[PDB]
Amino acid sequence: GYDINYISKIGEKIDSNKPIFLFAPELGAINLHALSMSLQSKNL
Amino acid sequence: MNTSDSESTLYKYLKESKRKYDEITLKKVKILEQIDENWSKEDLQKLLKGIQEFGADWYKVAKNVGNKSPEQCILRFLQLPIEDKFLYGDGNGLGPLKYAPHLPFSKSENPVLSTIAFLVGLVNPKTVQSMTQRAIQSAESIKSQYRSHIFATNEERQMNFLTNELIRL
Amino acid sequence: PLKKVKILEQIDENWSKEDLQKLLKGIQEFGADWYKVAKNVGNKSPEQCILRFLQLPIEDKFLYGDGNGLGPLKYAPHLPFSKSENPVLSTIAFLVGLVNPKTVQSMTQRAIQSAESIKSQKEEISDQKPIEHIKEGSEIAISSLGYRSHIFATNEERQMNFLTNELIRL
Amino acid sequence: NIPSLTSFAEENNYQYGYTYAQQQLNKQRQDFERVRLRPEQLSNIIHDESDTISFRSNLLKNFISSNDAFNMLSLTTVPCDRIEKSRLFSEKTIRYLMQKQHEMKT
Amino acid sequence: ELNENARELEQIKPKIALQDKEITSVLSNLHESNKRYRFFKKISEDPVKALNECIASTSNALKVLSGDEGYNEDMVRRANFYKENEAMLRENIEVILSNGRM
Amino acid sequence: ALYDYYALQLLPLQKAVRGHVLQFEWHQNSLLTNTHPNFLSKIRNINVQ
Amino acid sequence: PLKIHRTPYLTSLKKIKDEIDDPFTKINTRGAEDPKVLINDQLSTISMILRNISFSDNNSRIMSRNFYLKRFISDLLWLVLIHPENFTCNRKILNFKKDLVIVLSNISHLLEIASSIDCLLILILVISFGQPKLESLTFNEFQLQWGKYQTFGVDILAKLFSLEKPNLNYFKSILLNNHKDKKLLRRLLNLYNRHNLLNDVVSFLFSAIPLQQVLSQPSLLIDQFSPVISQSLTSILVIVQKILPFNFNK
Amino acid sequence: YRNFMVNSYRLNPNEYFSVTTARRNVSGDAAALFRLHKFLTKWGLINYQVDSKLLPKNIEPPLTSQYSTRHDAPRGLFPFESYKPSVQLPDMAKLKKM
Amino acid sequence: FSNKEYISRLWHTLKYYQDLKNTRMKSITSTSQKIPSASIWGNGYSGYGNG
Repeated sequence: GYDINYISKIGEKIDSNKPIFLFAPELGAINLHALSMSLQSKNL
Repeated sequence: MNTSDSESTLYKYLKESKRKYDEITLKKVKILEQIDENWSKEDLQKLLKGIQEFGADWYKVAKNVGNKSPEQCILRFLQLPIEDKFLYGDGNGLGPLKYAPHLPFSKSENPVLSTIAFLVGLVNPKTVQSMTQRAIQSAESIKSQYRSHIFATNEERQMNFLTNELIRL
Repeated sequence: PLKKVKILEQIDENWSKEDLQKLLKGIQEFGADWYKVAKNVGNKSPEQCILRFLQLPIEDKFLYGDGNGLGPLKYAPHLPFSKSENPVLSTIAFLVGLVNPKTVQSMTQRAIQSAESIKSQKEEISDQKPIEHIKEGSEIAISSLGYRSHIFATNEERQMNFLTNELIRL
Repeated sequence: NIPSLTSFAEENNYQYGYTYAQQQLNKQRQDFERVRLRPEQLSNIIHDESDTISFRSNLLKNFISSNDAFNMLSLTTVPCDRIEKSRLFSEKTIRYLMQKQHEMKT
Repeated sequence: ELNENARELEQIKPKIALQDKEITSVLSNLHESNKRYRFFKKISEDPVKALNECIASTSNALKVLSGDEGYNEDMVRRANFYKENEAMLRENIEVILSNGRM
Repeated sequence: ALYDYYALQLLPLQKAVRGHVLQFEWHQNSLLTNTHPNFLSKIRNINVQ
Repeated sequence: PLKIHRTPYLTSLKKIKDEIDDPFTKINTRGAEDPKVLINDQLSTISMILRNISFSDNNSRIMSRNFYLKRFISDLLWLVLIHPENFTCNRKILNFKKDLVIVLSNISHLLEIASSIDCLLILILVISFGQPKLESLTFNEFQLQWGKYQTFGVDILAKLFSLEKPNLNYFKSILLNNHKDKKLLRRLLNLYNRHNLLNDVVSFLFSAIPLQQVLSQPSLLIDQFSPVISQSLTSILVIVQKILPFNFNK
Repeated sequence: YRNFMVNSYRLNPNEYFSVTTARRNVSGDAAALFRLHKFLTKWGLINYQVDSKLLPKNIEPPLTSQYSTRHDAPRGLFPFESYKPSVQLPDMAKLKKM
Repeated sequence: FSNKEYISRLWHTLKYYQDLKNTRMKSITSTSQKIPSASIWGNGYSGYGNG
C-alpha cells in the first residue's frame, strides 16, 4: 500500500544518522585495562 | 458518543442510516490477588500507596513498604498484570494486529491478501493441506485420463532424448 | 436456537428446486465459467451461484452476527445497517471461482454434487454454528489458493526447463 | 634489512616489566615489520563479492519480488483450465536441433 | 600463419562475446524463475504456515527498511513476558539502580 | 478498589520504566557485528616483503 | 566427525547470495530476539578484533607465543569445518574462514603447530579456497579477477613448512599416512575422500600460479604476482624434496 | 582476609593500602596475601581512588543534558506507541456497539 | 496510518537525527579544541583509578 522505494530511500538516511554506537573520534581515552577486566566480568 | 443525547452526531447519524436502509428497502482487574508467598496483600497495598505518594523514588518507596529491597519493589511493579484483562487474547491469534505499527496491507493494493491474513487464524492447517493435496491428486487423476508431468507428449520426450543424444555426440 | 434455522434457511433463501436444477445442469456441463452458469439460472449473479454451490449465505452479517472465535474480524469496519459489502464472502467466492468446480466437488464432501444429493447434504450440514460456515469456507478458499499455487509452480518449472534448453543450445 | 629469526625471540625483545646489539636489531625489526604488516589505507577494500553485498537493496528487491509474484497468483482471475502452457523449446532451439539432426549422419 | 590464426581469433571473438551476453541474460532469468518456483511450491505444500511466514516476513521486511527497531509492541505489553524473563530483569534493575539511572 | 485505583494510578509510569529499562537492555545487545555485517576490519595483500 | 564440510569459495558465495535474496530470510532477526545469534555475533566480533590486532610488529610475535590463542584457533577451526551446524547464518561461516586465514597469514612465521589435528585442519582450511574439477590435477586454475583470498593460504603453507621441528613432522605424518586423537586423526583421514590429500595440496599449490593469465597477454602481471609465485614455488619445492621420498600405490 | 582488606581500605580511601600492612596485620604467608591483594586491586575494590581528580566543567550542547527530552522526539526504542484516534462516524457507531 | 502520514513520520524522525548529528559533531569539535564538553553518551570515567 506504500511506495516503498521512497520509504527505503528515506530510511537509509535514517539508519545512517541513527545513534547506534560511538564513532572513532568520540571514544575518549580508551583504557585497555578496563576493557580487559570487563571481559572477565561475565556480565552481558 | 452519547446515544441518550438527542443532539449528538451518533443519534442523528444512526437514525438517518436505519431510515435510509428502510427507505431503500464487570470485567474488573482484581489486582490484590497477586499475593504469592514472597509478597503479601498488605505489601502490595503499601507498594501502591507508596508509589502514589512518591512517584518513582524507589528508596522512599521501599522505605514506606519496609522489609524489602528496592529491586524487589521495582520488579513487582513491572510484573503486575494491570492491562492484561483489557487486551484481546489470553496469552487463536491476533493476526495482523500482532504486527501493530508496521502494516503493509492495502485494500486497493492487496484486497485478497488482507482478507486472507484475517482468515488464516481461524482455519486448521491439517485439513487445508488434506484438501489441497486431494485437489492435486484429483487433478492428476483427471490429467492421466521420470518427468512425464512436464514431458507429457511423446514428441517432447523424443526431443529431450534427441538433446541428450546430440550432447553426448 | 433460531439462529440455526436462520442460517439453514438463509442458505436456501431464494433458491427453488428449479433454480437448483438449472444451477446443477450449468455446473456439471460447463467448467469453471460461472457467467454462463448464472445465465443458465438467469435471475442470479455468478457470485450468488458460487455461494449457493458452496452452500453459503450472503450479506456477511448472518455469519459472525455478534461483534469469540473470530479473532480480528470483530475489529473490522463496515457500513452499518446498509450498503452491505462482504469482504469475507466475496473473497471466498472469488477464490473458489477459479478452480474447476468438479474438482471442488472432489475437494470437499460439503459442496453440491448432484440433484439427488441436495437433501442429505442439507441435513448433514444442519445443527452447525455460524462460525463453522466461516471456517469451512475459508478452508476451501485457502485450499483453492494452494492448488492454484501448485499449478503456477508447475508452470514455472516448465519455464525453467525452457531456459535450460536455451542454455544448452547457446 | 630482512633482520633475523633471533631478533624475533622473546629474550631480545621487551616484555611487561613491572644492550647495543639488541637496540640495533630492534631498529631493523620494527623498520621491516611495519612496512610489511601495515594495512592498505586506500581502495580495493572490496576484497570479494560477499563484502559489498547490501542487505537493504536485497530486502527491497525481495519485498517487490514477493508482492508482484503474489499479485500474479491471486489477482490474476484466469481459471486453471484457461492457463495456457508455455513452449518447452524456442524458435531457435527448434531450428538448431533440426539442423544438427540433419548433420548427425556424418 | 601465426598472424592468419590471430586474425581468425580476432574475427571469431565478438561472436563469442555476443553469445556470452545472452548466456548470462538467460542465467539471470533462470535464477529469477527459481525464486518464484520456490515461492509457489512452499505455499502449495502448506498454505497456512507459508501464509504465516509470508506475512511475518513482510511486516518485518518493512520495519527494517523503514529504519525502526525494538521489541514487538504487542508482545511486551502483557505480564507473562516479565515472568518468563525474570532472570535478565533482576540483572538490569540492579545495574540501572546501582549506576543511579532508575 | 482504593488500592485498585492505586494500581490504576501508577501503571503508565511503570510502563515508562518498563520501556527505558527495556531500551537499556536493548543497548546491552550492542555488538557492532549484529549491526553493519560488512565491518571491513583490516586486510593486506601479498607484499614483496 | 561425520562429514568434513569442504565447501569451496564460489559455492559459498552462491549460497550466501541465495540466502540473502530469499523471501523468508532470517539473516536480520536481530540480537535481542535470539540468544544463539547473540553468541554468534559475539564470536564474529572476537574474530574481527583478532584479525584487526595482528597487523603490528609486536602483536604478531606476542600472539604467536600465546597458548590461549593457539588453543582458540585450534578450537574454532574444528567447529567451522566439522560441525558448522551451530552457526546461524552462512555468511558467518565464510567470514570465520576469511579472517582465520588473515590472522594465520601474519602469525605463521613464528607459529609452532601444537597438535596434528590442528595441522590437518589448517590444510583443509587452506584447501577450501579454490575451485576443484569434476587421476589428474584436481584443481582448476584460480584467475585473480575474483579475489586474492587464496593467495593468503600459499603463504601460510610457505611459512609453516620452514620448521623441521614439529611443523614439518606433523605435515609429513599427515600427508604420507595423546591417545584419543590417534583415533580422531585416523577417523578424519579416511573421511577425506589413498594420497588424495597430497595430490590435492600440490594441485592447489599449482593453482594460484597464474600461468595461463601471465602467458596469455607482459611484465606487469609478474611484477604484481611475484611474491605469491615465489612462495607457492617454495612450498611445492618443500613438498617435492622433503615429503615425497614406501607406501605409495600411484 | 578479603573482608579485612576491603574494610581496611574503605576507612581512608585516599591511602594506598599496601601489601606490607596487610601482611603485618593478619597471620599468613606473604605469597598468598600478596596474590590476594594483587587480585583485589586488579578488580578495583581497593586502591581505586588513591589519586582522584576533579572533572572541571561541562559546557553542555542542547539534547545532551538532564531533562533534555521532548514528547516530539522519535521513539526509536521504547517500543510502546501512542496511537492516533480514528474519528469516523461508522467507526464511532462500531465503538459505541463494541 | 496511511502512506502520506507514514512518510511524514519519517521526515519528522530524520530531521531529528540530523540535528542530533550536528550536536554530536559540535561536541567532538569542542573537545578537540581542549574544551571539556559533554557528549550524547555520558562522560565515561572520573579520576578514580581509570583515567
